[PDB]
Amino acid sequence: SMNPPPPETSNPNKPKRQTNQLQYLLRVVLKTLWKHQFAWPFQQPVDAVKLNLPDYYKIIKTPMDMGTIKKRLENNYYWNAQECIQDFNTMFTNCYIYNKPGDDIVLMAEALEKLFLQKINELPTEE
Ligand SMILES: Oc1ccc(Cn2cnc(F)c2)c2cccnc12
Repeated sequence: SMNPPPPETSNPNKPKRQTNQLQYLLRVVLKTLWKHQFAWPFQQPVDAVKLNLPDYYKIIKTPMDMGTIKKRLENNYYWNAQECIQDFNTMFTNCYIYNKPGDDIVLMAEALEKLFLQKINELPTEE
């Protein structure tokens, strides 16, 4: 039930990078998803104390949220787009893992994933 430390958004011994794809992930992809009607559950780490999910972090061992992702992008925390895309997939996957099909929260994630996949279907080309 106690909340774990949120995932890092900076790390001095991790190399940082800025790429055109990563810029697009923040400017277009993340900030578009953010505004979706179903984004609000995924805009911050899950507060298992607030939401009364004392088993959340007993089940999910790689939490991830769009708020974390947003900070990581603004901080150049990622090396490449694929690293950032993998965080999105972790966030959707966590939601399917902790829940079951048909749940309102899963329908939310399912929709966001389709928009996400639509937006990353075509990324800009590297410079
Ligand atoms: O990422 C999440 C954020 C919030 C909640 C609580 N909650 C909010 N709205 C519904 F419908 C549920 C989650 C519940 C299960 C899995 N993930 C969750």
